[PDB]
Amino acid sequence: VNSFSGYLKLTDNVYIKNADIVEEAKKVKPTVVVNAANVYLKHGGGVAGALNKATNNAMQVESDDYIATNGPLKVGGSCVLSGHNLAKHCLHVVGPNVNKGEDIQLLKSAYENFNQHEVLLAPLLSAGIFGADPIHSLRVCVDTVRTNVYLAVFDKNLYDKLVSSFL
Ligand SMILES: O=C(Nc1ccc(C(=O)N[C@@H]2c3cccc(O)c3C[C@@H]2C(=O)O)cc1)NC1CC1
Repeated sequence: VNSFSGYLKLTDNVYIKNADIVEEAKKVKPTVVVNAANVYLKHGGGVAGALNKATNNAMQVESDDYIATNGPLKVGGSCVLSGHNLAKHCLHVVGPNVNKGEDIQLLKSAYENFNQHEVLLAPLLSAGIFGADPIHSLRVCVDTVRTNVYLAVFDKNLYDKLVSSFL
């Protein structure tokens, strides 16, 4: 039993809720919150900009030190950093950005990072300003992630479309 409340169960291991991932992170304090990162960990907008704002820019400061030491991530890759005031850890995962021409097949590789964590609060990878179809992203999530994932979908209309179209 965990403290995530009000989720609809999609499969054995995937749950979904119309929620602001920032507010959900502040209330649950999960072990892992997933960020929709880019390879430079420049948290300007979308989920990343919101999570970073909620940390008063501490996420960005930590991220800049990480990049200065290690260089950029790979598209499809990830790193574990602090969750600051939102979670124990933040798993920064880089899904492909369609608005940069990146290969959508890398979306499965991106979701594979979730399997290294038993439970996660996460957004749909490559959705929103990353330009992928969120229905496709949800399908890849369900078919790739085997650990327990709680998906927060900010947009109520997108949320009900995701639920109503889910196979
Ligand atoms: O600002 C915040 N939270 C905040 C939370 C999420 C986002 C964001 O970009 N969401 C994206 C979106 C939007 C529309 C359609 C989509 O497919 C997606 C994918 C992605 C998602 O929903 O996961 C932005 C901001 N909180 C403080 C109090 C105001």
